[PDB]
Parts: sequence; structure tokens; C-alpha cells
Amino acid sequence: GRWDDTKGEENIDFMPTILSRFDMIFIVKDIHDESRDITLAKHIINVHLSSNKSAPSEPAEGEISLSTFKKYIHYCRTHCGPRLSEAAGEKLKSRYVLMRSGAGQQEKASDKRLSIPITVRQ
Amino acid sequence: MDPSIIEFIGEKCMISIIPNFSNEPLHLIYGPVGPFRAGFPVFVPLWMATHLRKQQKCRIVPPEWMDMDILEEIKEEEKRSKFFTKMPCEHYMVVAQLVMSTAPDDVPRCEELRTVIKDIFDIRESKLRTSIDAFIKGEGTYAKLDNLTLLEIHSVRPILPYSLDHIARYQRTATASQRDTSMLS
Amino acid sequence: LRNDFYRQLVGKRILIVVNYDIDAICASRILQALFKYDHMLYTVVPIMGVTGLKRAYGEHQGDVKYVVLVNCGGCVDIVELLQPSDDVTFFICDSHRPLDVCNIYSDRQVCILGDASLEENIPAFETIFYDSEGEDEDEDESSDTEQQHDDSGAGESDQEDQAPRSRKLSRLERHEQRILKQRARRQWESERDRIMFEYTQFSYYGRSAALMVFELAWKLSKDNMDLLWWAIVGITEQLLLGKIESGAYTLELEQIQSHVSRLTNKTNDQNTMSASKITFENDLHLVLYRHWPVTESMRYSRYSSCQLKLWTLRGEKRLHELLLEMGLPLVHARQTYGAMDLVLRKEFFSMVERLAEKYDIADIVYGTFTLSYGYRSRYAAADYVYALLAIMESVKKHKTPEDCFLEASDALSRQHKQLLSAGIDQAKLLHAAVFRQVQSSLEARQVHSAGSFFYYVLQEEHAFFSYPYALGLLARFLLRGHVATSRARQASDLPLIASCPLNASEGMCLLVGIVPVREDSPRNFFGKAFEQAAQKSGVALLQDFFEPAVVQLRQSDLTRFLDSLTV
Amino acid sequence: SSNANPTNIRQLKSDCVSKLVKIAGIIVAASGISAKATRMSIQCLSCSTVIPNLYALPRKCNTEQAGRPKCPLDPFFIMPDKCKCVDFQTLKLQELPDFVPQGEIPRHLQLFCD
Repeated sequence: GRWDDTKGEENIDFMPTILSRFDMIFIVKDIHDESRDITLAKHIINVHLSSNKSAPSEPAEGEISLSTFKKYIHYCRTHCGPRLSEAAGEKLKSRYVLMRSGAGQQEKASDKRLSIPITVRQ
Repeated sequence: MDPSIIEFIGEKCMISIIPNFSNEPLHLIYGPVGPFRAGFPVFVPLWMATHLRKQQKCRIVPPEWMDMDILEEIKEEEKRSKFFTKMPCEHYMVVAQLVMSTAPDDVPRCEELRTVIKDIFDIRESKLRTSIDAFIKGEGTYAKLDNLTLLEIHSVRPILPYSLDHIARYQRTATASQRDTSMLS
Repeated sequence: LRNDFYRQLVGKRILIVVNYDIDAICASRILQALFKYDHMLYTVVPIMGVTGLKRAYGEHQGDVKYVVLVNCGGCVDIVELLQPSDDVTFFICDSHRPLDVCNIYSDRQVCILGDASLEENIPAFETIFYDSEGEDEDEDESSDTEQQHDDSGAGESDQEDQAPRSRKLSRLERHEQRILKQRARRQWESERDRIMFEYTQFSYYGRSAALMVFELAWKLSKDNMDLLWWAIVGITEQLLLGKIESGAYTLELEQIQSHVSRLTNKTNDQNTMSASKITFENDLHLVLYRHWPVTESMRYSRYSSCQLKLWTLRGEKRLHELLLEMGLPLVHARQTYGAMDLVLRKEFFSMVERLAEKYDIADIVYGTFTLSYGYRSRYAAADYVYALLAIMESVKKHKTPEDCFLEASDALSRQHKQLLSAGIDQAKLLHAAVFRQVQSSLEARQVHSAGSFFYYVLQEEHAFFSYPYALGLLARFLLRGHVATSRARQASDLPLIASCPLNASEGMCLLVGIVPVREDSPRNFFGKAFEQAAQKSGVALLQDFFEPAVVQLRQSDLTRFLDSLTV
Repeated sequence: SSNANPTNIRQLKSDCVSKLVKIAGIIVAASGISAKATRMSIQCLSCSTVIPNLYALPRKCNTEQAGRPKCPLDPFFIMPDKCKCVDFQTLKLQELPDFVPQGEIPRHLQLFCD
């Protein structure tokens, strides 16, 4: 659980070669706070009460119709084939540079490898 | 080329109808108008029976080509009309629509009638596709109108010609220009 | 009459069609038609309330002389309402009938269509405004006030032996020089016995809003089939003799059929598509025979249900047993009536009418009309109106009230119909959401009697029951609901109230009044009845509607007001 | 087409046969695109062989104009120069996820097209 996540290297049980192939990788913790606790409390109960939100649900802004998203997605992927602009490339390049340098420095700021592999995949 | 521009042409035509007045709060217009007496026919344009019948003022009757047997024989003549057929008033496709809107409150047989007009319209149009299916070698000095009506032709008008210029420019340049052994543009 | 006064109607006007109603739109769209016919431009209006009315006139601060309002009028001596009216022509045509007399009198700026078999209120002005007691419109013995004021020579005039009129009895003193005031109050109060019989005990509705209008436009030679249908809509709203009365049903079977049947413009050639002239048939107020299966629509109406008690199981058992005698299949009881096969869906009503005579229901069948536009399908008598009420869709956009009005009036054309099915759908989902609360509230035992009535209150807002039409509908399904089965035969006859939360409006706890059972002609106390507690303590009450049976309060300023309003 | 009502596979039964219907399921996989046609000729008779159903091929020769030396016993030479061609694909159908899979598994059905 979070024991591995507190201290160091027990992240996966299996391999780093599938730590390789993925871009955005997310911890899930449930760190405590009573405000957070109560707010989770009523938030789901107001959900969990009488099959609650038929009328006052969709009155939120524009967050609507996963149907629309089926159609919207099957459209938007089916047309546009973009690629970069010039000004994006240099800053992203330099950013990945500093990414690998910071990973290597944490390697050196602990005198031992403290990094994820700075891949071309990232 | 429009749905109403041709009614500035077509809707000005006349029939003769019956009103329920005699000469009105005004008598009569200085004009070709006839004297107004109820219970008797009067000749009018057809941009007004529109205005009148729905103003609950009058009855009305059609022309005579608005019938069955004429519109049962014109079609079979028109079948082998390799070129064109009988032309009762030559824009009856606009008169009939502005007729059959309201008047079928009391017109007779306003349905088999419609059937035939559609039956003749479609065929004559479709003929007016296949005329194209022989046009070779730039024949822009040879064509057909001989018993054409107009409500069919405006359905083509902007398409071909704004092309046909640069289309047959390659050959309209031929009887208008010169070059060496090959064809010119 | 206005076969003479209509010939006044050519100049400018304003045509106002007071707060939401089906009488309103049906009565007004015809006149929009009429008035773009004789080449007049005019003004139709949405009304949000009497204040909406007053600002509306305020925004129309011209001298439009031919002012017109319809289905309203009993609010004030409306010259007091509408001061700048000088000789301006107003027209009242309201069926909210218990109307003031100062609006009737003052034959200046009003239309007394006074025509009724009740000659009961003739001196109703001859003593309240015409007499008075302890008054200042008078002279004094001093020489500084030596001018004759508006000497009615009555109690309206002095009471110090100065009354040239009032020549029924003695002059100086009957028993005293001011027994004038004594007899003044004698007649005043002994006939406020009848004034308070008016307007302070009960209210009702009268006649049509727009069948008179049909006869008006009938005298100008118009056989507009659609106008028959629109007026039919206007009546079939409160044809509901349990809601508000028709009465004339078995007399309009002569009246309207005589309007329409005798003049047969085509007796032999009518088998055509478009608008084949209207018909008449005897059918139900079963909700929606047509586009739904039986078994859901046999379940959401009150009268079919309450007599056979289906929100508990056992009603379904006897239900199935009568489908048994009917021999409907259950699948067929769950396919749309039209979606059924033929012979069953022809013979359905043919059998049901006669062998429901014998099993607890007698009062489902009616007399009404229906017709085609074309070949799509055969629309129904009321399935417009139950699609209409579902268009009062109080969304938070702030435009949707007036916009839904404008939409509704743009609905009953033969054109706009993609929305009409929308109205049907919206109606159905609400219609079984009605039922969805009754089981919850009955068997939770929320029927608060609290003394002389039954009483309901609710807790939060539903988009159904934001507005009060749905609220009266709630109250008018539960009531039968509870009072069928929880009572002896003694206490089935008491009235009902119901709270109505408005989480929208900062907390106001809306209410609607409604009446006890099975007294069609004996109608509301609540023309004023609520106002008692308004006098006794009196807290932020409203009576904004020309509809009487309604108020609007604070969230929480009701209960003690109710404890006062016990009696 | 219609909007009548969808049924369920659990009821597609001997009564519901040779009869038009409406359902709603879900799809799994279905075949390739083979073949089918409607009629064709045969050299033995030289007539486009007309059928009601979409096979019996009787005895007599029809190359009988050989004198008395006829060709009996079904000599049929199918002439697909003279045949036709329509499609055929065998669609498929699984049942719903809520309509008696509960204490059971879901069945399914195979289909057809032209």
C-alpha cells in the first residue's frame, strides 16, 4: 500500500519494462482530513438517497450527455491530423532535458540511482 | 431562378371567376377589369383570387386543361414526343400549385389531377437530362425549345453554362482562333 | 353584443390575454387571426401577474383607446386600479365572474356584458358608496364652508339633518336627528349579509372565455373548422366538471353539433386528406387511450384507479380479473393500443362501455371530437391539453415562462407538431411521477388532518411541483387516494391544503387550496377563506393571482398563521 | 421499420414463427460474404429456372430431339453464364444483459441476409 509509497523502492512487484511504456502514472492515497471526510460523507449520501439526482442533476453547467461524447469523439478523431508548432518544440525539448538532468541529480543527490529512466518514450 | 420570381411572370395570368359582390365599395379600376356583378363570371388575374377566396369573398373555377382526358392524352402523346408535346398555357406548373392550395376546398378531383401533373412533370424533366446524353463536339448552335415550358428549364440554368464556357472553350476557340496542326485552346 | 361595437374596432388597440390559461390562448389566437384580417396591427401580451399587468400598461403609456383584457377584471374599482383611464375603451369578457360593481357601473371605460338569471345585487352600490356614516363630504353651520358638495342627500351627504334626497321618511329626526346613521347601518349591515355573501365567502367560474367569441366570428361567415377545435380546447380544459364546471355538456350536444352538423359544406365529397371536417364521438377521460399501452395508462388516472385501488397490489388482482372478463392479453395490455392487432383494438371500448356498468365504475365516458390532418395518425380530443400543461416548464433560464407561452400559442397550428409529441412525452413522465409520490406519502401516513381539514406539507422542490398546477394535481390524486381507504363514511367530506416548496425563491412555502369531495356546484370557500388569518395576525400574505385559490408565503411563517387559520 | 416494442429471445417460440417481430440484442461476430443468386439456365432445357423459395429437378430429358435415343435420368448442366448473384452474410445475435441471464447463461441466434 502506502508503506511502499512512504519510503522507497517497492513500487511494482513485477518489472520496470512496463513502468516504461506508460506516460502519466498516478498514486492513489486516502490521506486523512475531517473536512474531506464530512464532505465525502454528505456528497455521496445526497447521491445515495432515493435514486436522488433526476431533476437537479443536469442543471449543472454543460457537463452533459455521454451520448454526445460518443458522437463527438468518433467525429473529432476521424478528421484532424495535427502536429506541432515551432515554438512548442524548443521549450518541450529543454524541459525534457531538465527532466533527465534532475532525475540524474537525484541520482547524484543520493549518490545512487534516484530516477525513472528518462526515455525517448516520455 | 427562384420559386416566386416566376410568379411575377406566372401569377399575372388570368382566368375568369365568380364573385359574390357586384362592384365594390369602389366600382371598378380604370383598367382592363370587367364590371362586377355577383352570380356571374368575371375575368381576373390569379394573384387576387388568392387574395379573395381566403378573404372569404368568392368562389372560383379553373381553366379547362385542368381536367382528366386532356391530361390523359397529352401524356401518351408526350411518350413518343421525341422532342415535346401539347402545352396548355405553358406554365401550368405554377398555376396549378397556386390553384390547388386553397380552391380544393371546392375544386373537383384534386388528387388524380395532381397525380398526372407530377407524372408529366417528372418525365419531361427526365427527358431534359437525356438531351445532354447526345451533346458532342460543342453543339452550342443546336437545341430544343419547341414546345418547352419554363418551369422545367430554370432547374438547370446556373449549372452547366457557367461551366460550359470553359468546358467548350477548347472547341469554341476552334471556330474563333488558329494554330498549327493540333487542336487549340 | 358587438355586431355594432365591433364596428368601432378599427383604430389602434392592445390585446392582453391574462395569466396563463387555455381559455386564454384559444380565445386569443382566433382574434389575432381576425385582426390581421381587417388590416389591423395590434399587441398580444404575456401576463405574469397583476403587477405584470400594471407595469405592462405602464409600458404602454399612450392613449391606445381600444384597450382589451380578457379573462380578468375582478380586482378593484379598476379606475382606482387604472387612474389615467379617462374615457378609454376597455373590454372585459371574464368568467371569473364575482366582479366588482364599480367596474360594472361607470358606463365609461368598461363593457357590462351583464346577462344572467340572477337579479340579486342591484342596490349593491346604492348604499355602500351612495350612503355613508360619520362622513366629511358635507357642510357645517359656519359660513366658511357655505358651498354644496357632491350632495347625494344620503349618508354619503351629511348626517346633521342636511339631506335633500333620501325622501322615504321623516326629515328632522326619526327617533333622533342622527337616526340617519342608524338606518344607514341597518340596511348597510343587514344587506352586507348579501355583500359578504359576495366576494368574501366563495368564488367560482362562470361561462366560456371564447365560445361567445366563436359566435361573434360566426356572424361574419367563417366556417373555420380549426376554430371549432380551438374553442373545444378552451372548454375541455374546465369541462372537467370536477375541476371547474361545464354543466351545459348535454346542452352543448345540441349547441355545437348544431353549429357544425347542420351546415354541411360537403355531404358527399369529404373523403379527402386535409382537414376532413370534424366529427363527434362518445369516449373517455381515461388518460391517453391511444399512444400508450393499457396497463400504464389504466394506472395513472385517479378515477379509474381510486375506485379500484391499484397503488396496492390487490387492485391489480381485480384488474387482471376484469381484463380476464374482457379477455385482453397481457402482452396486448403492454403494447400500445394502436400497436395492438385489429379486432381487439376496434372492439375494446365497444365491450368496455357495457361490462364496466357492473363493476364499480360508471363515470368515465364523455362526448367529444377528434380528427385528422392527414395520414400520419388521428390525434385525440385532449391530448393537446395534457401536452400543454407539461409546457409550463419553469426552468431557471428566466425566459422560459414567457417563451413557453409563446411556444404553446405557436403549437395548436396544424404546422408545428414535432413539439406536440414532445409535449405528450413530457406529460406522460410527469403523469406517472404523480403516482410515484402517492404510495410514498399515503403509507408513510403523511395525511395531517390537524382539525377541520386535511393538510399536506412537503419538504423540497421538484420541477414537477415548483409551479402549482402540478401541486393541485398532487393534492387531487392523494385526496381520493387516502379518503377511499382510511376512514369511515363520516369524515370523507372535509377540505384539503398542501404546501409547495420553492427552493428557487429563497423559501416561500407555497400553498394551494382545494375542496372536499363530490360537490360539483358547491365550490370553494377559498375565494376568501384563507384571508381570515390574514386579518387575525396577518403575515406577508399574497393574493397576486386572479386565480383566487392560491397564496405565497415565507418558508416558515405559516404554522402559527395556520393555528390562527384553524377556524 | 417501426417503434412498436422490442421483445426478448426467451419468447421467440413456435407461436412466434413465420412472423414479424421486434427485439434488441447485441452482436458477437458473423460470417464472411459468400454468395447466392436467384435463378439460372441449363443447357438441357435452356430456360432460366424460376423458383418461389429463397431443387427437385425432374426426370425427362429435354434434349429429346435425338430421335428415340433420349437422355433420361436427370442430365442437368447448370449454365452459370446464365445465373445471377446476390449477397449472403449470416449475421449473428446475442441476447440482452438483463433479460434472464440471472440464474443462467445467455443464449444467442444466427441470421441471414440477401
